[PDB]
Amino acid sequence: MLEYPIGTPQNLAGMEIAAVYLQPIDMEPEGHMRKASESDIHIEADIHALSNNPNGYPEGFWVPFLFIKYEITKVGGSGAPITGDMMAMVASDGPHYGDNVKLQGPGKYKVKYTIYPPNAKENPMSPYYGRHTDRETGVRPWFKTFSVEWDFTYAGIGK
Amino acid sequence: MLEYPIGTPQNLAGMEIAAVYLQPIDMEPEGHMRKASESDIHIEADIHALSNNPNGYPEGFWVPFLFIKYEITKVGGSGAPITGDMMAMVASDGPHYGDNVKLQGPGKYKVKYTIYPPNAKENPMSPYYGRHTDRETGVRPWFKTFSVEWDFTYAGI
Ligand code: NA
Ligand code: NA
Ligand code: NI
Repeated sequence: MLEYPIGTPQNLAGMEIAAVYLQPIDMEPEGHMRKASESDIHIEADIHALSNNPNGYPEGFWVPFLFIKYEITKVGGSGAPITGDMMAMVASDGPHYGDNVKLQGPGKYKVKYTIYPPNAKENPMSPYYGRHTDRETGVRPWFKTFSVEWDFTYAGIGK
Repeated sequence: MLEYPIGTPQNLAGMEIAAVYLQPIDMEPEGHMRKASESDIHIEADIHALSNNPNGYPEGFWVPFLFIKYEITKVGGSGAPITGDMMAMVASDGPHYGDNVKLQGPGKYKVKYTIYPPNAKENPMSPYYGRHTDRETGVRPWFKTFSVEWDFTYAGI
């Protein structure tokens, strides 16, 4: 099956941030993702460490415990922006942040991700992840919440 | 970076499970780890995917969202077992599960880890992680909770 790129990856705070979409998926636990039959796509945020990542991740590692909010808007057209929170999950090609999304038909869409670090008050995983701070094994502070945007042309499941 | 081994790694459920320890650490958020000055070691569970991991992890990837309990027993042995829950955290060499621990002096110890998958009701990370189940991108079910044990000799510091 086809995985569609959403623009080109952007590099910030020692991380590569990429956006992709595919057909809606099914996930355990059930009842968290919007039903696949009631969705158009499964949108994903692919976040991996660059070389010399300041938070201690080896190059290519998945960056875990982040919280991602998205806003998808049909470019210059009728309809409200489509918003939601991604969920961390694993697939046959590894761990991703993603969500099943219902769109507003074929056309151009803006896609914006707002990426929250593990220590952000909005991130629900903040009580469950730490960062070493001692001189010997410590790392630099977490990045501050930031956004990245792209656009893509949605045509459906016409493959 | 210098760490000390606790026995040798064990391969189970498509994962390499290793136990290591180093000097006590400091962590953000503060006040969660036992104070470094009140600890002897920082104990770690190093868990990485093997080749053909059944849950979709590429070989060498850190296995995230696990919940790990530990029990450390001094072989003879007048003290109570040392117990705790590890916390996931990142250090200059990458992410680990770890905890600051106060031991019961030099000697031989048994170390047992109980590893909970990310869908276990006992695991507080379970509400935050999922697994694709569709034919095209899906993975095999999570492993069942299991334990691993090692012996090691502690001499300080
Ligand atoms: Na496009
Ligand atoms: Na703090
Ligand atoms: Ni996904």
